[PDB]
Amino acid sequence: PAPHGGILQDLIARDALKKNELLSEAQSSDILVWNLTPRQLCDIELILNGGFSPLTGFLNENDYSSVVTDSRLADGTLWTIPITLDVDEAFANQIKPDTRIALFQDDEIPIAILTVQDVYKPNKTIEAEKVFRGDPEHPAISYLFNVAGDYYVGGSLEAIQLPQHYDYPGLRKTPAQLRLEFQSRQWDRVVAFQTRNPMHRAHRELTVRAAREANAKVLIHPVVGLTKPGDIDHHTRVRVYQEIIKRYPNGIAFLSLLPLAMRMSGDREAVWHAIIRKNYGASHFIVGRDHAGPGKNSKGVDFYGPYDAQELVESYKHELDIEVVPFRMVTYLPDEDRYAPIDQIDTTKTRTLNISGTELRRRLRVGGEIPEWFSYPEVVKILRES
Ligand SMILES: [Co+2]
Repeated sequence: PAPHGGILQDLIARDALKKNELLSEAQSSDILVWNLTPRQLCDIELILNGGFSPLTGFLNENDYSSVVTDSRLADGTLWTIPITLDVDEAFANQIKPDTRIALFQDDEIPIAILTVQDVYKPNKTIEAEKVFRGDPEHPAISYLFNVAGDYYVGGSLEAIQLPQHYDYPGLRKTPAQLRLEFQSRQWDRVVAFQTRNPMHRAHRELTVRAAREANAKVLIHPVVGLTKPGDIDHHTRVRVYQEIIKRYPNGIAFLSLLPLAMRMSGDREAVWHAIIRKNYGASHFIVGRDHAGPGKNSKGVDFYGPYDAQELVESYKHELDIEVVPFRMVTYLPDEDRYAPIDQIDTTKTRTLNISGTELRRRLRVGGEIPEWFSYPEVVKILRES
């Protein structure tokens, strides 16, 4: 399908012919330099590779304000999560419109040149309330107030190179690369699966079922960048994904890593995910229960309703030109030796076998056996005493 906004803003491709010139400038002694923070590095990779199309830079206050209150850029284009370059007060004081800033990675690798449009002090309370629902315990709000700089710098970017990664080379396909991969296989219908956790037999079954019902193929698109605090190590997860994809039906699935910095912003994040996956070439997107949700706060109160994400994305589906596929968990039916959607099993006389996240975690820590009906032996081994 077409990128969000119609154009894949692959700035690496756009500025390829001026890389030497931009690199030279970024290394000059007179240019202002900003060392990107971990979250900014994830965000900038997705802006530069077109993952955040139509974005071509960090949001100026005009667009930021519209995103915060109306979930749209100033021109009306759907966009739910503000992507801004947050800096400290002193740095903001040295900036003025038209100032060109060299953005670096690890204070040594030139990533891009930002042409400043504005520098402003956002009202973070409004951002926390409108974008993240206001609970002080929400991961995005804690980040917003404690870690994020208090000043935002809006501006357009010119690309030099994508952030450098030293893990799993070639596994982070860009939107252009994935789109070509799909086209090369004549995959016009692709259902994307978001995850920041390991995958078991049930996930293999639900994604395969989703693909078959939609007459499409499967894109396992796990996040490897910034996920939820306490998640399984990224190396363990990647090994799990590489192994489990081998268990999929002949030529129905493809695996690629997404270097996204999740905000754990529930429904708004689910819409953002749909946009991102559309930019990466997907036609369908699975939306889970409490999709991208932080769970419950200290008082046992859910940050988001379980179906808020599904409902919000469904409401924007026509505008996004993407199809929403509700996450349909499957379970194992021993009396029929088959897998079926938990929904399919009405409150009647039907037995099922399951292993809770709690039981799984505890068995893995004591070397307890895990049944094959729950997960493939090769996958379990990877999670074993990890
Ligand atoms: Co690593």
